[PDB]
This record gives sequence, C-alpha cells and structure tokens, in this order.
Amino acid sequence: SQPSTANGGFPSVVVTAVTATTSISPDIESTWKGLLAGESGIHALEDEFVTKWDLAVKIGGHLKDPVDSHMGRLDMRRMSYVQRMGKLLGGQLWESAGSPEVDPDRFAVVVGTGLGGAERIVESYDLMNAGGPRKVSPLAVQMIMPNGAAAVIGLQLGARAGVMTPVSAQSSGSEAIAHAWRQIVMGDADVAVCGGVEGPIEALPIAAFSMMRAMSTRNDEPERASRPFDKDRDGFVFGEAGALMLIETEEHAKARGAKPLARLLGAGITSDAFHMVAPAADGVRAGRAMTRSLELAGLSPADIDHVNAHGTATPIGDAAEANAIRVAGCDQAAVYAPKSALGHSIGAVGALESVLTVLTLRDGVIPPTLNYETPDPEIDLDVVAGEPRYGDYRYAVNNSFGFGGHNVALAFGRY
Amino acid sequence: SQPSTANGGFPSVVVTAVTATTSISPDIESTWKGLLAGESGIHALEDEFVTKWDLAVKIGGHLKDPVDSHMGRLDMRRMSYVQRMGKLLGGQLWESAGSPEVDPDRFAVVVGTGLGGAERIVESYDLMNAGGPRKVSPLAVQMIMPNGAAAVIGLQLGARAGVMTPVSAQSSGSEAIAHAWRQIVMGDADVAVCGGVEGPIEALPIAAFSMMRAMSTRNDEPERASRPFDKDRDGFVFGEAGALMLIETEEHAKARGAKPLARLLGAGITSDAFHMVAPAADGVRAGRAMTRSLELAGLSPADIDHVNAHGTATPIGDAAEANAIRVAGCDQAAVYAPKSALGHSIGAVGALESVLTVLTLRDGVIPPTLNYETPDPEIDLDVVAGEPRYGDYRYAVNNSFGFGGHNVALAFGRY
Ligand SMILES: CCCCCCCCCCCCCCCC(=O)O[C@H](COC(=O)CCCCCCCC[C@H](C)CCCCCCCC)COP(=O)(O)O
Ligand SMILES: CCCCCCCCCCCCCCCC(=O)O[C@H](COC(=O)CCCCCCCC[C@H](C)CCCCCCCC)COP(=O)(O)O
Ligand SMILES: C=C/C(C)=C/[C@@]1(C)SC(=O)C(C)=C1O
Ligand SMILES: C=C/C(C)=C/[C@@]1(C)SC(=O)C(C)=C1O
Ligand SMILES: [K+]
Ligand SMILES: [K+]
Repeated sequence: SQPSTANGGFPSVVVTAVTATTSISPDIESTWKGLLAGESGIHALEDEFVTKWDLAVKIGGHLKDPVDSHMGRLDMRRMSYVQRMGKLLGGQLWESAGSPEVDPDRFAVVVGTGLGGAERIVESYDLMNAGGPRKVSPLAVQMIMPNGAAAVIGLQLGARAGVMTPVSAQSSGSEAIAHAWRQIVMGDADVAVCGGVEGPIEALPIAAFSMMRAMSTRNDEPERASRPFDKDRDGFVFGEAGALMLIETEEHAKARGAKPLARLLGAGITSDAFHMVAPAADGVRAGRAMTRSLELAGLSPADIDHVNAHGTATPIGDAAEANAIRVAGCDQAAVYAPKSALGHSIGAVGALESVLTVLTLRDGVIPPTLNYETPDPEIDLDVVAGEPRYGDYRYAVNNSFGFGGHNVALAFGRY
Repeated sequence: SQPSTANGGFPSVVVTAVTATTSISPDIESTWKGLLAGESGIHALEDEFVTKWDLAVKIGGHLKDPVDSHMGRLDMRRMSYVQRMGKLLGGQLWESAGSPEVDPDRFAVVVGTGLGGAERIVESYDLMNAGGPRKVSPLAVQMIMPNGAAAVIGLQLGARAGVMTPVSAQSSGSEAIAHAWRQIVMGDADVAVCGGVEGPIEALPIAAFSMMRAMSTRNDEPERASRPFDKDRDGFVFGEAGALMLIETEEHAKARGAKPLARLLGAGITSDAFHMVAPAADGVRAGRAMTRSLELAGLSPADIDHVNAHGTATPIGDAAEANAIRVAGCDQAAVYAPKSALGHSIGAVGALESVLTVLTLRDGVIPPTLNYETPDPEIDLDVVAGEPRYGDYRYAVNNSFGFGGHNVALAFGRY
C-alpha cells in the first residue's frame, strides 16, 4: 500500500527556520506580530514613476526595509535584484538556523521566482542599442537567467545535492517548497533551503498586469483595497516580499539539536487545462492538489483545521478557490487570506504564505483577514476576520495557484 | 531497501514518441539520418544583424524549417516564440503518438526553457516608453512568463496532473524529463509530455554569451567550429532546437498498444557549489548526478555502454565532464558529443540529446562526433568519431549541465 508520512513510508520532514522580508517589516517575527495586530503593508505609491506615467494603479506595498540598503557596491553591479534578495534572505535564514554545519552533498536549494533578472534584460538591450555588443556585461547571462537567485543561494550556502528553480507564475514559491520536500523524501537530500523571491513594484509590471484588468484601483483608500473573499473585491494589490524556510529530516534536526517550528507532511501539484489566465470555475483540479497533499501526508479532510488561501481578491479567483476548498472537503477549516494585508508578491507569495502557515501552527493563532466586511454567498467559507482566531491547530493546507493553470497545495502539521 | 526501477520499487517507464526540430531538419527521423551521414547544421550566419553589429561570432545553426512558417497571424502576436515552438512540437508529438485518448487527470507536462518569452519584455518596454502604460499588450504577462511554453502545451493537450517548468539554464531540457519521470514514479501521473524549447539565434543573445568568451569564433570554417573533446576546441556554437518526448508507464503503453522506443530508468540531479559560470574541475558532483541516476535505475557503472556527453567544446567544460565520467566509473563507455553537429540550444539541448540517446538505443548505433581530429590527453575517453558506430547498446546516460552549477543525468535503457 501507498507510502504516506503518517505510515512511515516517507521520512518525517520538519521546518526548522523561516525568514522573510515584507511590506510590514524586514523581520518575519515582527511581520507576524503586525499581522495579528491588524496592520496592513499597503499604502499610496509615492514613486515618481506613478506620476510620470499617470498609472491607473497608485497603491501597493513596497518592502519596509529595501533589499539594497543591505548590498555592497559589487553586489549592485554583479547581481540582479532577485539575486540580491536571494543572497540577503539566504544569509539571514542560515544565521537564524544557528549556522549549522551540514553535509553539502546532502543539502539542496529550491527557490522559485516569477521571471528572473528581467531588469538586466532591458539594461543589456539599451546598452547594446546605444553602444554595440561590447557594451553588454559579461555578467548579463548569469544575472538574467531565472535559476539565478537559487544558484546564488546554493553557492552562498554550499548546497551540492541540487539547486532547482520551478517556475509556475504565482504558485512558484509554494511549488519550490513542494519540490524540496520531494528531493528529501525520495532520498536525494536531508536538508533544503526553499521558498521564493520576486522583484519590486515598478511601472512596467504595473502596466502589464493592469492591462489584464486584474488589479484593484481603490486608490483613495489603499489599506482597504485588497479584499479577498469580500463581496466588494475589485482585484489584487501588489505587496513586495521574499521568503525562505529551512526544512530537514526530523532525524537530521534532532541530531543537531534544532527545534522544529512545524512539520511539512505532503505536497500536491496538479493543473487545470482550462485557461491560461483564469482558474477553472469548478475548482476540481485545484481541490485535487489539496487532496493529493492529504494522501501523501496520510490525512483526511476533517483533520484540516486551517486553510491559508491563495485568496488574491479577484472576483473570479476567490470564487474558484472557494469551490476548490469544497471539492477537497476542507470548507469547515478556518480560512485566512494574507494578501488582504501583505498584497501579492507573485513568484514569492506561496513561500511567504507557507511561512505564515508554519507560524499559525507554531503559535496557535490565525490573523484576521483585513477588509472582510460583506460575506459573498458564492464563497461560503469560514473567513477569519475582525480579530485573530486562536486554537490548537493540528494540520493546515497552504494553497497557491498560478497563471498557466498551476495548482499547488502544501500540508503542514503542528510539531 | 531502496526502491529502484530494476527491483520494481519504481514502475517501469517507457518512451513512446519523440519529436524535434533542428538546424539539420524539421523532422527528428531525418535529423537522425543526417547525423549518421555526418551532416552538420552549423553555417555562416546570413542575418543582417551580424553585419549591423559586426558580431565576433558569425556562425551557428538556424532551424532548417523556421517555427513561424507554420504559425497563424494571431499566434505571431499573442504567443511568444517559445510558446509557438511548444505548440508546434506538442501537436506534432501527439499526432506521432497516435493522438491517444489519455485520462487528463493522469497526464502531466514538464517542459524546460532557458528564459521564456523575453522578446515580449523588450517589446513591452519599448511600447510603453514610446506611448505609455496603456500600450502594453493585455497578453504580455502570459507570453512573457517562463512557464508559458509548458502551459501552452498543457492546455493544448489537456494535461491535468501538473504542468511544470524547471529552469537550470543549459540543463533545463534534461531536468524537465527528470521531473516528468519523478511525477510518474511518485504516482502523480501515468503519462507525461516532456522536454525543452528555446528561442532562436539573435544579436543580443550572441552579444551576451560572446562577452563571456565562451563561444567559438572559427568563423572561416563553420562546420569545423564545434569541436567537443578535440584538442583544438575554442568554445561552443549556437544551434537552434526544440524537442519533446512522450513517456508513460509500461502498463499504460501496453494497454493502448504503443510500441516503446526505449526505457527511462532513473534521473540524478546534483549541484556543484563551485562557480556560477564554470563547472567544478574535479567533476565530482557531476559524476554523482550520473551515479544517482544509476542507483535509481538499479544499474552499476559497469552496465553502461554509452554516454551522450553534454560536450559543449569549451576547454574547461569538456575537461570537467571527462573527470565526471571517470568519477562515475563510466569512462569505458562509448561517448558521443552531438553539439559537434547540432550546436548548443541552451534550454532545449538536454531534451534534444535525450531524444538522441533514445534513438541510439532504439537503432543500435551512435553517430560520429564531428571534428574530433586530435585526441586531448586530459580527456582520455572513447569518443565515437569518423563513422557511425553500430553496437548492441543496452544502457546509456545522457549528461546535461548548466550555469549555476546544475548537473542532470538521465539513465535510459533499450526496450
Ligand atoms: C510586489 C511584487 C511586484 C512584482 C512585480 C512583477 C514581477 C516581474 C519581475 C520584476 C523585475 C523587475 C526588477 C526591477 C529592478 C529595479 O529595481 O529596477 C528599478 C528601475 O526600473 C527598472 O529597471 C524596471 C525595468 C523593468 C524590467 C522588466 C520587467 C518586465 C515585466 C513584464 C513586462 C510584466 C511582468 C511579467 C511577469 C511574468 C511572470 C509572473 C506571472 C530600480 O531603479 P533605479 O535604481 O535604476 O533608479
Ligand atoms: C540556439 C540559440 C539560443 C539562444 C537564445 C538564448 C535564450 C534567450 C531566448 C530569447 C528569445 C528571443 C526570441 C526572439 C524573437 C525573434 O525572433 O525576434 C527577432 C527580433 O529580435 C528580437 O526581438 C530579439 C529580442 C531580444 C530578447 C531579449 C533576449 C535577452 C538575452 C539576454 C541578454 C542574454 C541571454 C540570457 C539567457 C539566460 C538563460 C540561459 C542561460 C525577429 O524579428 P522580426 O523580424 O520578427 O521583427
Ligand atoms: C489560471 C489562472 C489563475 C490560477 C489565476 C489566478 C487566480 S492565480 C493569481 O495569482 C491571480 C492574480 C489569478 O488571477
Ligand atoms: C557551472 C557552469 C557550467 C556547467 C558551464 C558549462 C560547462 S554548461 C554549458 O552549457 C556551457 C556553455 C558551459 O560553460
Ligand atoms: K496561501
Ligand atoms: K548530452
């Protein structure tokens, strides 16, 4: 019969450290306290690029503490932005873990991102148009390539059991943690740094998503604009983030005296084959990704206390995900939609929300979904709102979905 | 007691169809015949961009049959180039396989690529710069995102068991087949379309790579420029390609009466943690990727008949790979380096070379490595050269490596 975590057919895998930088704080613990106190990272954008172009979207969450105030002169010339973000979070995470001395040959890195060092593409293009091929940096290829942030972290921390970069648009950061889990349970690694990084809010990304008519334009009240599951939602809001976690076998963690924050029990990856940029309405394949993570974990849907929803606040996205949660039999879980406060960080967001799922399990508390004011009869979920919801949560699923029809669900447990 | 293909701990997985477009032919079967007859796809580049910029590199292999001679006018605007290649190859592969009726919920797609729809990044940038944010296409995001080619193919063919895009630079096309094999042996799918696609030779990619000093500049003799393992090699040559294969459990293939071309037995993924753009000289982690594919296959290195080398023709690269082949105990095997004839197709190339490994096994023959004229004493490999070599080939490993330090090896068997 089928290997599961519960039946011992997969080894036990624990989360032993987390790190993130957000529009609320550069410190994940302070981001967590702010979320619980009802704080939002979303504000009026003050960038001159908003005025230069008169963008229809004038709201978003920049990082509280910009990555580049941490970067040396050479990093600014030799790395793309997602690489600098990767380096920053990778060193923070390692220090957080107690700087363990691990076997490099049993250590993997899996880090997702939406695009890569795309600013270096436009830089290279301009440099060559103005001055010819000899003006392109000899570092352009390694700064641009989308595996470049994962590679930087792997080099920095010494990972020799693989360095992988799954890209699946807005599920990339979750999918990275899924593949790290597979690398460990298939025997390829005992320890893995995983998660996601993403570029900052800029004019061209805004322009491109805005032309999809995907984004909230509630510019006069920025903190109220992101309303996942609310009746009056009008699209997503960008909120910058990067997040990594350290996962390892329980035996590896025990042998070095690490204190686990949670367990990572299983991962489901499916696809819709429905539309390139809208989720299937029926939620069936998305609900199957949740169900698969439960099969691998050895759990039933009634075990699931908590769902951390992808919850983008688009009208059709939230409706599809509500249907997916019912398909999976998880619609009596308490649901949190963290994009209500942190906005959408695209290739990083699944990793950020998996970190938040881990903290919910460690601490016994789910923050309030901001802006949740008018229940939507198509949604019919238990959306935590108003104040935090306390409980002894045993098991939780984190959802992420991505343009291309990608569905990723991760099942975590209390340690 | 570790599961392996040979001990029945993983299900048997077979290759049932292959498709590729190359500098030699749009048709994989003709490419193969061309290879065996000693044909090269590498010529003088006739593009106006070469003289416009006076590029240092004036050679390479364009597709014999351009992807866009097959494309509708709408697709030329609303798909990126790699998406159009994916659509073309995906349709051709399915028709080659008999257009089988599979269970969509058991059908995955995994397709790697080096970058994605990056021409749409520069086009969006220019369009906005000239006319504002509302000139950017509403399709730009879904054309640009690096998962875009895999997602096009998943939607086209109806894959609902997962659509994945691993990015690991020059090893992406092999890594995709590795993850497709994992998706099947972990029980998430019974059938998968997998491989890699890549963009065409253009001015800015030539500038960026050639500023790395990686590329041959033997412009006076183009078919003699790509010289993997030859003492007088001087770097790689671009040769365009895309390649997909259909794999499925042997049970699945048997139930629908499909004739297997070969077996995909195991896949190893490791990393160097050495340098962003040079492979580790000792070949140790790269040899471990080969060993790991053998472990999962249940083979010993003494079983290996044939290695399809990554063999870029850089001085450093080929020397590191020969060390790797020694580390893995595979240096008694017959070695082919197809970039000698087909050049380097970056994100696609490990998929293309995986298809060539399958055909070697199917037909009992290895094509000659072109331009292999002076053995290099640091290499000391049995390089197939001169004429095709016929043989009873039973087991082969296809190697692929990438910037960032990624190592992928696939173990294939004769059906
Ligand atoms: C909250 C998350 C937001 C996510 C955003 C979307 C993620 C897309 C990737 C983001 C990459 C951008 C990194 C910016 C680095 C930086 O800082 O560059 C500024 C100066 O402007 C620039 O160079 C902007 C150049 C734009 C680069 C091209 C971006 C193309 C975007 C596409 C047209 C639209 C998005 C495609 C996404 C597909 C994948 C996900 C589904 C510093 O200024 P200075 O120091 O020079 O004064
Ligand atoms: C086998 C070679 C592989 C090389 C490719 C390397 C991977 C990059 C893939 C890029 C895909 C390009 C698709 C070209 C479409 C096409 O054909 O458009 C021409 C007109 O030129 C263009 O717009 C070229 C636009 C440039 C796009 C930006 C490319 C940036 C390249 C980086 C600076 C360097 C490469 C980074 C690779 C990182 C990943 C691999 C390690 C027809 O013009 P028209 O007559 O129809 O008007
Ligand atoms: C297949 C397309 C999908 C899943 C679209 C979703 C719901 S995922 C996401 O982050 C946003 C903004 C969406 O619109
Ligand atoms: C870590 C760096 C590596 C593997 C570099 C290699 C050998 S892989 C490749 O396709 C080319 C052109 C190279 O130079
Ligand atoms: K979530
Ligand atoms: K090869």
